[PDB]
Amino acid sequence: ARDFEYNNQDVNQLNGAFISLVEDEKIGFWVGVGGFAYSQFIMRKFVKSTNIFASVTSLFAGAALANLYTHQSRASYARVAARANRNASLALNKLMEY
Amino acid sequence: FYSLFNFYLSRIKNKNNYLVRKHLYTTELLIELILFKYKLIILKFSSIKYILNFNVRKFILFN
Amino acid sequence: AQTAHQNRYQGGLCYAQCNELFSFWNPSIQQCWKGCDFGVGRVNDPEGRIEAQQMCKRWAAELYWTYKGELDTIKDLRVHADMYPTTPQNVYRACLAGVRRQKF
Amino acid sequence: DLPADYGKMPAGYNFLTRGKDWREYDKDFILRTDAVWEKFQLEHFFRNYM
Amino acid sequence: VCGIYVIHVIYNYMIPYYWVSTPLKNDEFTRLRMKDYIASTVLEEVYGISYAEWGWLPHDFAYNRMRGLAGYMHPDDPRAMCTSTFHRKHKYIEHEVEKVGDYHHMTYPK
Amino acid sequence: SCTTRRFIDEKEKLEYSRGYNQQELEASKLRKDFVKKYIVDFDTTLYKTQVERDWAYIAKREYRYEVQLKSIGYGGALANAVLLWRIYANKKMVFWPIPIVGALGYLYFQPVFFQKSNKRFFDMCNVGEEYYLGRERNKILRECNKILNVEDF
Amino acid sequence: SDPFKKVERDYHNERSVHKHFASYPLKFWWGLNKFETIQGIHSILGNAADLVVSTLSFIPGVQGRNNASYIENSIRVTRFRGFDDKTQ
Amino acid sequence: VYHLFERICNPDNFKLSGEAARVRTLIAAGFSKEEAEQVAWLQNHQVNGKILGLFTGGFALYCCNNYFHYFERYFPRLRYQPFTKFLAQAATVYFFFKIGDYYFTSRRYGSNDARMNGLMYSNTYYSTNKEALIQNFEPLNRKFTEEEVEQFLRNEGRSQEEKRNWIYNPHIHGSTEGEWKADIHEKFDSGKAPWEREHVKAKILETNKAKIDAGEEIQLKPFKTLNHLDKTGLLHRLHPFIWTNNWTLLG
Amino acid sequence: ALFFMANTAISVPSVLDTSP
Amino acid sequence: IVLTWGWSSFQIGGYNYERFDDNGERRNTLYWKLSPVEFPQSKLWNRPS
Amino acid sequence: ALNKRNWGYNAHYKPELERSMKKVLYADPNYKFPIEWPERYMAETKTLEQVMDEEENWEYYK
Amino acid sequence: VFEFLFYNQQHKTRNGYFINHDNLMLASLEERKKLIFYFIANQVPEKLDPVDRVKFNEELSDNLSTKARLIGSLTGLIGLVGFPYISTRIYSRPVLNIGLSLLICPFLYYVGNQLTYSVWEPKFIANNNTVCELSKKYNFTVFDFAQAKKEAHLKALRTELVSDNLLYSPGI
Amino acid sequence: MWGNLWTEASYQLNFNIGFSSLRSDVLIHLAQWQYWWWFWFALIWSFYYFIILKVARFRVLKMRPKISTSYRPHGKWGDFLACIIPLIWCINILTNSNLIL
Amino acid sequence: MGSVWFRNRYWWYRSLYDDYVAREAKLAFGIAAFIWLPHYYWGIHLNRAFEV
Ligand SMILES: CCCCCCCCCCCCCCCCCC(=O)OC[C@H](COP(=O)([O-])OCC(O)COP(=O)([O-])OC[C@@H](COC(=O)CCCCCCCCCCCCCCCCC)OC(=O)CCCCCCCCCCCCCCCCC)OC(=O)CCCCCCCCCCCCCCCCC
Ligand SMILES: CCCCCCCCCCCCCCCCCC(=O)OC[C@H](COP(=O)([O-])OCC(O)COP(=O)([O-])OC[C@@H](COC(=O)CCCCCCCCCCCCCCCCC)OC(=O)CCCCCCCCCCCCCCCCC)OC(=O)CCCCCCCCCCCCCCCCC
Ligand SMILES: CCCCCCCCCCCCCCCCCC(=O)OC[C@H](COP(=O)([O-])OCC[N+](C)(C)C)OC(=O)CCCCCCCCCCCCCCCCC
Ligand SMILES: CCCCCCCCCCCCCCCCCC(=O)OC[C@H](COP(=O)([O-])OCC[N+](C)(C)C)OC(=O)CCCCCCCCCCCCCCCCC
Ligand SMILES: CCCCCCCCCCCCCCCCCC(=O)OC[C@H](COP(=O)([O-])OCC[N+](C)(C)C)OC(=O)CCCCCCCCCCCCCCCCC
Ligand SMILES: CCCCCCCCCCCCCCCCCC(=O)OC[C@H](COP(=O)([O-])OCC[N+](C)(C)C)OC(=O)CCCCCCCCCCCCCCCCC
Ligand SMILES: COC1=C(OC)C(=O)C(C/C=C(\C)CC/C=C(\C)CC/C=C(\C)CC/C=C(/C)CC/C=C(/C)CC/C=C(\C)CC/C=C(\C)CCC=C(C)C)=C(C)C1=O
Ligand SMILES: CCCCCCCCCCCCCCCCCC(=O)OC[C@H](COP(=O)(O)OCCN)OC(=O)CCCCCCCCCCCCCCCCC
Ligand SMILES: CCCCCCCCCCCCCCCCCC(=O)OC[C@H](COP(=O)(O)OCCN)OC(=O)CCCCCCCCCCCCCCCCC
Ligand SMILES: CCCCCCCCCCCCCCCC(=O)OC[C@H](COP(=O)(O)O)OC(=O)CCCCCCCCCCCCCCC
Repeated sequence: ARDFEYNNQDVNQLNGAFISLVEDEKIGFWVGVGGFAYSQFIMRKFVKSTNIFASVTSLFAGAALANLYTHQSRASYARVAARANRNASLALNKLMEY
Repeated sequence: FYSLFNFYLSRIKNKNNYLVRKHLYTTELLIELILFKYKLIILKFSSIKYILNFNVRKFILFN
Repeated sequence: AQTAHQNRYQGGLCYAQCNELFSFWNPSIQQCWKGCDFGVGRVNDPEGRIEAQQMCKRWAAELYWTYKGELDTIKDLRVHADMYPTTPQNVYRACLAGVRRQKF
Repeated sequence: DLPADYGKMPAGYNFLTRGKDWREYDKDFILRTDAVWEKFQLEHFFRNYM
Repeated sequence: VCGIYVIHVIYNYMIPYYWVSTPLKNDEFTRLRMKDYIASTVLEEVYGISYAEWGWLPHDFAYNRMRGLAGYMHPDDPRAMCTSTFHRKHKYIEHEVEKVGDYHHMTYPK
Repeated sequence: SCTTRRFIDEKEKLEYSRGYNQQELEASKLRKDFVKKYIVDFDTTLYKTQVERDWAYIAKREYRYEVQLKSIGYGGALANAVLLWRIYANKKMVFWPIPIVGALGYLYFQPVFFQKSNKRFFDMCNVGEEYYLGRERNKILRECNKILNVEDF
Repeated sequence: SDPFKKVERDYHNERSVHKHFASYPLKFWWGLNKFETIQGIHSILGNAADLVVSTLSFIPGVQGRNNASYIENSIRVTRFRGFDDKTQ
Repeated sequence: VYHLFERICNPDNFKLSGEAARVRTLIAAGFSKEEAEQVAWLQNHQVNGKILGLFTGGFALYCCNNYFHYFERYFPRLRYQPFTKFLAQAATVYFFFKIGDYYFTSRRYGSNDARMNGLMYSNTYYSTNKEALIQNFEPLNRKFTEEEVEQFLRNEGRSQEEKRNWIYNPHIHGSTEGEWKADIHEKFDSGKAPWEREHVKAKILETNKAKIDAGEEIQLKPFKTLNHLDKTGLLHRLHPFIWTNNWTLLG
Repeated sequence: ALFFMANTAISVPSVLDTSP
Repeated sequence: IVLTWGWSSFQIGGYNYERFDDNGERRNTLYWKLSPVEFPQSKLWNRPS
Repeated sequence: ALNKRNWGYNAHYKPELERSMKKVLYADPNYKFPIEWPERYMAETKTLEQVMDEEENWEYYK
Repeated sequence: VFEFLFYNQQHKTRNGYFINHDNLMLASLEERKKLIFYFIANQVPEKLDPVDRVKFNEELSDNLSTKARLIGSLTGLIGLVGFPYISTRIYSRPVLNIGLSLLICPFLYYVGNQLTYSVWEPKFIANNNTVCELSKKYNFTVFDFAQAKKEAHLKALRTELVSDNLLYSPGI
Repeated sequence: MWGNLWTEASYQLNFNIGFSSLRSDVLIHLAQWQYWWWFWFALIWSFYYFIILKVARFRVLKMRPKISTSYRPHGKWGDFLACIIPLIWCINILTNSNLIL
Repeated sequence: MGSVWFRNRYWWYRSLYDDYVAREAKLAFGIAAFIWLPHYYWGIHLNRAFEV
């Protein structure tokens, strides 16, 4: 049975953005792990603070580092997907309006 | 139920014996509470701009 | 009293045209206002305009006693300032005038 | 499909229902649980009013 | 305030009484109705229906709405022309009329 | 209708003093659950038709006066009596019993008043089978009639 | 239990109150997904859990994520895509 | 580093974000432009009371924090327990929050009078819109049939500006000219929705017989939020405010 | 006047016909 | 003498009259929906008429 | 369009029963009512004999 | 300070509420059908027959929902460890301990539940025999997916509107 | 008594105080208007109670006479301010009366 | 609620009557805040009776 077909241009743009985002997230996981390890090492050796506080700070530092690394692909895919979703929603609403 | 049971146990332990080393997690929680109280006092009696400048200077010195 | 608006100013340009058409003491203005209300949303349609005219016939018939064929046999459908709603023909003619004045 | 003459009165038609089955009209009307009470009230009011 | 009210009464009810005192050959009814309009259509006994909810309850308003339409049914009535419309719903709550103008008879509001 | 309202209230009082059997208690529980779900704990304005919204609210308003307000008065009266006791005991003004005891009294008196007037609330929802509220009302009525081996309107 | 009753559609049940007052103080934490740092922390934790599951997948009955499958990657990448706290 | 610089120095950061964010999010979700606008307005009205209450509570605290110290005369618990003072401040903030939420979200029924509609003396617009939405919202519990999907696909390119000139080709349309013209008029020109056709309804019932046996009603017409939400109130026959409008509704 | 009656019982609905 | 008796006596009387006398309703009627309503006390007897 | 109302004109019967034959006759474009709505409230002029003859000679449109 | 606190946010990152046309565009035919069926089953079960609803609910509870609830409960217990957090033989600070527990435990529950979903939802969608069979059976379309998305958003809005009033609401 | 239909409209007793009948819409409106007429006097009645109480308790020569040194009155718009209350009375009378008319 | 709105309160008293009854006027508000409740509630019942 026939079904609604999305725009090929939007599909290709989403494919490129999705590949970029998947690669960036795969790299950013290890980037964040390394950042957390480095922050924990620094805190445990040079900073006189509570162990729980040091662990929380290291986790936040790792998360921030990973987000900084992966932001570009995340934002690019987010905008591309938002535009594609808006276009598809408008087309479907126009088709089904009664 | 859990709160009542734990309060009873804590009261019994405190009234029975107190010279026993406690867990690191609980000690750290108490340390954090005391430091939080002191920091609240400092914030109440100091300006936000001054706090920010002092923290920035301390971070620069640490680096 | 029998129009669709609590005062003549709420009514659009059709009510103002009705006042201009008739004298200030002529109570046929109210019948013109009824024609305006009937013509709302109908004048801009070829079938709607006929429907509004039929609404005028029923409105005149319910207001006054009338016979079958009087409104069809009216000689002149035009209205002057000193025309009063004392007969079905005057009511029908006034109602038709309001429908013509109605724009939307 | 319609018989192309739906609504036409049959020739010699008589407005009688002597042998009609009323059970087919049951689903076309709805009666409330207090239909019996309403029936008596209707009879009582009409007798005492009219 | 009384002086202004009296002046308005004189303008509407005293001076116009003398305009016509004999039979008129041309447009006698039109000329008589001209002077009668200013006196019979005063807002003193015409205004109020727009704020009828101040004294008419929802169910009372509905009953009075049909009473008013029947009472002011005569087309030749300048007072009805100046009176506020009866084709409207109670501002607080309406129980009989769902939509204004959606009737089964051009005169009866129901 | 004031005569009818008085008669209904007196009938409920006599029935409560009389007591209830297994069948009557079971029927009352079904009515009480139906009223609470469809009236007390539901926004009446969310029904479809105006007729059922209006009558459902009338039942809800009637329930509020006959159960909620009455329970609050009785709960408050019990709380006030305890408040007077504690004031005399302590020779001062005490504020704790007012909230706590009032809530306890309301919880104690709400079930009894709801049981007393459960039938009236259920019957007021008989808008008609043409509406969702009436259809559910009729369904529960049939179940209650089956349980009680009688017929009711 | 009787999950059939819960599954059954009902006007009153659908239009009744589902979230009560007590749930708000116990569930307001879900709004932290608005923050990029919180989203990154959750992504890191999920990736670590996936790595652990994949490493322990050697035992029967446990299967880790496979990068070949498109659905797993799409879900893991678009979980927080387009999040907006101002729209219900 | 280039992307970090881009993020820092994007002019959008300096530009103040508008209310179009909700509309864009709703459009992405699936709502149409008008439906998105109505839903965004409803959400904004719902949240404005809470925002205003929070702001009022913050302002009241910033101004009259000294009242908490003053009340230590009658409640020394505040003086001897700062936790009590913090709880009191939080309670005041929550009280203002609740006041705002009640003002902007509570039913607060009022008259439908053009002389005061929209002045916020009564929450008439929001109450009516919420009630209509909740009452008339019923999710489509069907699966779009093959005929409906085909009609949706065929609708592509239609425009009400100019009616399409339908031309009958026997070798590709089949049937007879008159029957095909009648079918086309029913499908497109008449404006009748696909689900209103008798055969479509019969197929829907046959497909969803299981739900019918279970006792669930099948909604032929999908819910149209634009047919029940109207921030202007004209759909619900709410008289527009006199001083901001130059027209009247019969009601 | 404006609110001379001081209250309106809008709750009281139109009596519903119950004839069979 | 001045305030509390005169602002509450009539309302107390009307409330009691409804309690024990059904606001003076005449019974033996049919179909209360169609029957007229016997209004509670509305003329303030304490206030000089 | 919003302010358009029928104002109690041509308020003929609107069948609700699915199988009522009125629901189809009124739907028929070529259906003629016994009398036009405006004339339904106007006094009759034809004599009784003339009215009877017209009704006898009247023929259903179908 | 804004909606993210006093507005519902727990349904925006679970049960496939985030599935949109972007996933479907890149998905193949079978994957698109699986995603559409999963979204419809999670957000608008009414489109499914009662037997399918029961089966899908049981599978979801077994795999993702109840599992995440259990993991969140475990994390909440981890948070509760050490209770009371601060106390001594003089005072126990019951109110402070209760507040700390209220602030800490539900946060850990939410973290655990979100972790469970992020870890297992993709695997459940991709490699569930029941979901695959039901998706093949129903064979939803893009129009169905759009309708389901709109209906889910309307359902969330309706839930928020109904929960607006929870203390006093006579109705008139 | 037109049959069982009791058409009697008045059932006033020997010591009736109210209107003879309340079936007429005119009397219902008058009865409702009069009842609320008395309602809108809470502040005025309380005010007169206190001035009566004060004068009867302290203004006697025995308790606390006051040396009235004022020579002449200086009111200029107290009449306008006071006349709001009777003005409202006139508005209520006109509104209720006209609606019946 | 009266003289408070005026920044010349002596003028407010002089210009109205040159008499001072403010004490009784401002004390009467407390009594007037509750003296009307039985009348108001009975009127609500009476209004509903008229509506029925
Ligand atoms: C031991 C403890 C044990 C505890 C036990 C108990 C535990 C209990 C359980 C507890 C559980 C808790 C769990 C939750 C906790 C964590 C929650 C959380 O996520 O919070 C972190 C949350 C994380 O945020 P995020 O989601 O990651 O941020 C998004 C990214 O920015 C993404 O944004 P973007 O990148 O797309 O665009 C913004 C762009 C930057 O582009 C811009 O320039 C943005 C400009 C925006 C508009 C500015 C308008 C200013 C004018 C006034 C306001 C006008 C009205 C409009 C305002 C609109 C809103 C901004 O940002 C960048 O790219 C910057 C580089 C990134 C790396 C540096 C990171 C810095 C911090 C992030 C904020 C930076 C803001 C900079 C603002 C501009 C300065 C020049 O962090 C913050 O809230 C922000 C930082 C904190 C700020 C503190 C401010 C204090 C008050 C200051 C007053 C005085 C100054 C005021 C004037 C401003 C300065 C000039
Ligand atoms: C003869 C025997 C038989 C008798 C038969 C029965 C009777 C038949 C009689 C028939 C004839 C009738 C004749 C009628 C005419 C009589 C005239 C005559 O002789 O009297 C002349 C008498 C001469 O004047 P007057 O009464 O001596 O003038 C003094 C003012 O009346 C006095 O007022 P005042 O304002 O100057 O003094 C009080 C002032 C005292 O205060 C001050 O001055 C202080 C400054 C104000 C601020 C104070 C607060 C500060 C707080 C600071 C922070 C505290 C710590 C923090 C604690 C809270 C937070 C933690 O209070 C205020 O201004 C503040 C009040 C604020 C309350 C209002 C706010 C409401 C909202 C609050 C909400 C709270 C709850 C929230 C809940 C939310 C959710 C539900 O009256 C007239 O002027 C003629 C009036 C004629 C009618 C027109 C009425 C309007 C014109 C104004 C006067 C209205 C009042 C007086 C009316 C008269 C009756 C009482
Ligand atoms: C310096 C300030 C000046 C302010 C401007 C207004 C005041 C001008 C001077 C006084 C004359 C006011 C006449 C107003 C009415 C004129 C028209 C008229 O009579 O017909 C309309 C109406 C009559 O309406 P009608 O019923 O005839 O309606 C005619 C239209 N049809 C037929 C369709 C119904 O007039 C009245 O109703 C008059 C009632 C008598 C009392 C009027 C009091 C007016 C308000 C008080 C004004 C006080 C001013 C004091 C100024 C000096 C001190 C500051
Ligand atoms: C144990 C021995 C210790 C010896 C002592 C010295 C140790 C030094 C350790 C250095 C560690 C560096 C770790 C870098 C991690 C990067 C992670 C990442 O992805 O970041 C991407 C981001 C860039 O993000 P982006 O968005 O531009 O691009 C992302 C990358 N792509 C596009 C390819 C996907 O880089 C950073 O911003 C990293 C630095 C963050 C801020 C901290 C900086 C600290 C150093 C400042 C030195 C300044 C010197 C003076 C400059 C004067 C200029 C005029
Ligand atoms: C400066 C002077 C200013 C004067 C202002 C003018 C004042 C005019 C009014 C004066 C009223 C005087 C008091 C009348 C009390 C009537 C009580 C009554 O019968 O109940 C009415 C009302 C009528 O109730 P009802 O239920 O019978 O209603 C009337 C009858 N039906 C039911 C048919 C409508 O009852 C109550 O108020 C009940 C509670 C009464 C509680 C107080 C009882 C006081 C008894 C008398 C005083 C004590 C005895 C000794 C007095 C010694 C004095 C030195
Ligand atoms: C320029 C002319 C004015 C504008 C056009 C309006 C004129 C026609 C209506 C005026 C009279 C309205 C009376 C309504 C019935 C209430 C009577 C009443 O309470 O009187 C006893 C009261 C005092 O008696 P009371 O002490 O019993 O008051 C009631 C006390 N409680 C509530 C505790 C039971 O007298 C007044 O002072 C009433 C003044 C009128 C009501 C004002 C309320 C505030 C609303 C804003 C008013 C703004 C001014 C304009 C009017 C509003 C509309 C524009
Ligand atoms: C809200 O509260 C209020 C009201 O609501 C209740 C009000 O209505 C009002 C309105 C009220 C008013 C305007 C005032 C209304 C009237 C009032 C209060 C007074 C009414 C008084 C009465 C009805 C009492 C009756 C009067 C009498 C004089 C009775 C006398 C009784 C007796 C036993 C005396 C009999 C004696 C005789 C006949 C004479 C015999 C002797 C002789 C001939 C001489 C003998 C000589 C020798 C030497 C032996 C107000 C002000 C109010 O505040
Ligand atoms: C969440 C669970 C965990 C526990 C937290 C519970 C939170 C409960 C709800 C919020 C409670 C708010 C109150 C907090 C404690 C009291 C804060 C305070 O001191 O506020 C008063 C203060 C006035 O300052 P003052 O020292 O009196 O200065 C005198 C100048 N002549 O004025 C201020 O400093 C302003 C206080 C504003 C309070 C919030 C108002 C709502 C809107 C806030 C908008 C954002 C404000 C951001 C401020 C950033 C400051 C760095
Ligand atoms: C500037 C930073 C802060 C900015 C935000 C300020 C918000 C002010 C409003 C109160 C905030 C309380 C803390 C955060 C709560 C977050 C969740 C939330 O607000 O949930 C909603 C609910 C109240 O919502 P409500 O309007 O009553 O219900 C309508 C539902 N449709 O919430 C509640 O009912 C929760 C509050 C109930 C009242 C509590 C009063 C005492 C204070 C208790 C604080 C918590 C305990 C902290 C103890 C340890 C720290 C000291
Ligand atoms: C002798 C041995 C005894 C062993 C006893 C073991 C008990 C284990 C179970 C403990 C209770 C688990 C409850 C789970 C509820 C749940 O998830 O119930 C199910 C609902 C589902 O809602 P969601 O769909 O939003 O997840 O959960 C919630 O609503 C979450 C609410 C917050 C839960 C936080 C739990 C923290 C830990 C416990 C403290 C709770 C404090 C509450 C406020 C005072």
